[PDB]
Amino acid sequence: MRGKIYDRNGKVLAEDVERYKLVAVIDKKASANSKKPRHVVDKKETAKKLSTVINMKPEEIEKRLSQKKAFQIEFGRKGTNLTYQDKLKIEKMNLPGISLLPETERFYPNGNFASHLIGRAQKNPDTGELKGALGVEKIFDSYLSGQPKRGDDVHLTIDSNIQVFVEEALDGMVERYQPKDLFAVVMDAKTGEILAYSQRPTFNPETGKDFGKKWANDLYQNTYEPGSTFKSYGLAAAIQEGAFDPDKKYKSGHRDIMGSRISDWNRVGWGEIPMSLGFTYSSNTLMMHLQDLVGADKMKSWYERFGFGKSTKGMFDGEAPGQIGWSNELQQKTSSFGQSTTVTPVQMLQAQSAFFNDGNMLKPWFVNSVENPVSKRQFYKGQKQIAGKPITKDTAEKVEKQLDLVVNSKKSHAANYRIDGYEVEGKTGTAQVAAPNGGGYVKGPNPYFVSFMGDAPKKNPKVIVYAGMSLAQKNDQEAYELGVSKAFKPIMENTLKYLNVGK
Ligand SMILES: *C(=O)[C@@H](NC(=O)Cc1ccccc1)[C@@H]1N[C@@H](C(=O)O)C(C)(C)S1
Repeated sequence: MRGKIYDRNGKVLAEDVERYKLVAVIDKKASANSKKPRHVVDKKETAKKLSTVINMKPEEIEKRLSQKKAFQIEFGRKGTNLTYQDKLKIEKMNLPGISLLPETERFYPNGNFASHLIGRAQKNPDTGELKGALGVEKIFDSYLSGQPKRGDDVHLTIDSNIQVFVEEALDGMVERYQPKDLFAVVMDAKTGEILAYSQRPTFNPETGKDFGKKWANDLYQNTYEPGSTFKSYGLAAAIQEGAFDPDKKYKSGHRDIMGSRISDWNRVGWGEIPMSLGFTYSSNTLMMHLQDLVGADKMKSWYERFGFGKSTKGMFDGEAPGQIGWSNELQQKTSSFGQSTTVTPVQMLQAQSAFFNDGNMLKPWFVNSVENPVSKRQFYKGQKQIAGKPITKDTAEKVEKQLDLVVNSKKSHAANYRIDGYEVEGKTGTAQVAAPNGGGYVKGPNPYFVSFMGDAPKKNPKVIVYAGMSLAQKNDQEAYELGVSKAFKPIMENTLKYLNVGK
């Protein structure tokens, strides 16, 4: 009996269950008595009396009850997975030929729910043996797999209440923007526990609908050009190095890099503005400037020290390292605002954690334990671990003040992320998406990966929410303008209420 998969609070995300399959013996070959038949005689009337319990298709049933030289028949999917009452109901009616075989099915109480984390187990029909095909099911299969030995349970950090907030919000963003890719992740700011994680498009582990359309888990196995969320790590390196003074002025506008003209987003700039306002506006010239002040060799190192270009070493299979793009000054200067370099969303959460743990990066984790439920032996137990301390408490407190302004500055271009009654901070991102098949960047009206790396309450946050949407195929203009504010706001507002945060 395959092990359970539980959430933070012992609520069930996957379990084995006893269901029943319907079998009808149609062929008259059980004729040792016409008075005591063991096959289906009146087809019309046998068909009608189980319509009362099954899908109620008396014609489709009577149709299927008519085949060629087959003793037994099944009724595909609507005649598998039937309750223990559905058995006793059909057994009371004493129909001849009709029996119900027991079947052990894998059952996901919440259906489409953390589907790409939890994964799916598939049944060998010959043995009823279940094998994990993706996610926790696949990773921890040997632990979950079971004279009759009962398999070990896997406990996640996922909180079913928060996971719901995330599932509703991403459901809305698909109706509004129908994007090619989309994800949101809630993490405990102070522990690095994944409290909630979802992505679209995804599958239903229960029904199996859409399974194997996308193998890739967004949090761990998919890489992105992060965009301007990645500026927080460059700003931290610059604050530590001395390059960044919020009140010093810099020449905004553009820079000429290996002959190409990389410019601020409004193209003109704002002339000489303070570096604080530079960041608040998301000036690429500020970041290319700070890179010149600090040094190309010193900045590759600073990115490496924030955990980039190498795997977080988490519990997920085939975790992507990504890569720091640093082969020519065009790659380095574009890396400063999160193009060329590829990240995993989990790398970004590891990095971002440093601003709230006095400079200590938290290794993010979702598996809480693997225990036998009889013996109570923990074969594995996860905990808060430090992944690096790339910056000082001071650097961190100052990166925080900039993230506060990005949202709450009177000249903010990101007030769409404010939440009535809770103070929020973070950094926005709009980024070009590499074309799957070489061909530089995806073309179109606004062919962007919009993203936000927020946290609340500000300075001493309970949670970090990192949502990202890639290539909205509808309201693509509103996508560019609002990014992921329509997912961030509800996810964050409901998660703070549920953790009883004041206001
Ligand atoms: C960071 O990713 C920056 N993005 C770019 O410079 C690329 C870009 C994409 C669309 C339009 C113009 C430029 C800055 N990040 C976003 C943001 O802060 O939301 C901006 C569009 C302001 S530029």
